[PDB]
Amino acid sequence: ALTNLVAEPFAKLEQDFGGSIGVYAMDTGSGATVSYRAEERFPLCSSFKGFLAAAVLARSQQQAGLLDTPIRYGKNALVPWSPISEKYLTTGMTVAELSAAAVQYSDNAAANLLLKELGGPAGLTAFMRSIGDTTFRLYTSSPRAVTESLQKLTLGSALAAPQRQQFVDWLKGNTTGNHRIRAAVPADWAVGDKTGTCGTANDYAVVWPTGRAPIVLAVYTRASEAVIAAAARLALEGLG
Repeated sequence: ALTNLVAEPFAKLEQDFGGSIGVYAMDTGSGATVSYRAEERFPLCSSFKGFLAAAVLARSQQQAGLLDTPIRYGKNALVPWSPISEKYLTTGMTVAELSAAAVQYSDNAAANLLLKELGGPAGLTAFMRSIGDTTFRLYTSSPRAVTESLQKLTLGSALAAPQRQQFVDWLKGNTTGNHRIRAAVPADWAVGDKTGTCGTANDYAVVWPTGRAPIVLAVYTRASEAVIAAAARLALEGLG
């Protein structure tokens, strides 16, 4: 149990960038929890878009045909960061494609649309309460709560086999988070992550070591990409 001697280098890291750093990790094959400020309030930034597609995936189970439903655009929902939204403007875009755009590219326009067809911002709160997350609020959560929530959706039995593995394949394809937890792992390890761009940043991921049990973790900061990567290495090695 190296969880007592990891608090020293973590405090070294968070005192070299100014603000605070919250980190939680969990071992599926044992249960080792490397915790450090993992139960503090941390801004979610653009990381809610990972759970937004998860709520959308849960809707499509008892609402067949939901993901192939397309949406047309105008301009009352067009906002900055529109990599795939404005690229497929008048051609429309399905809900499934709308979710793959908001996760794998942090599309701020596609996230606004999926929020509407969920009941608004509180619609995402209802989904997180439905699985067990009691720390989710309007957007704050603890690095531990982000870990258990992501654990249930991608690994645990919370999303059905089609929608669960679809969620995993949606995180595996995320592009904005290579300079963070993706860089802090052996390249041969499969990784699926979601980032948060606000300065203050964060990243939660699931790591698949070659022939070993997978690991869920969350690194949250507030004042920075190499800082999250470094904090990831600390939590990964900290699991004795």
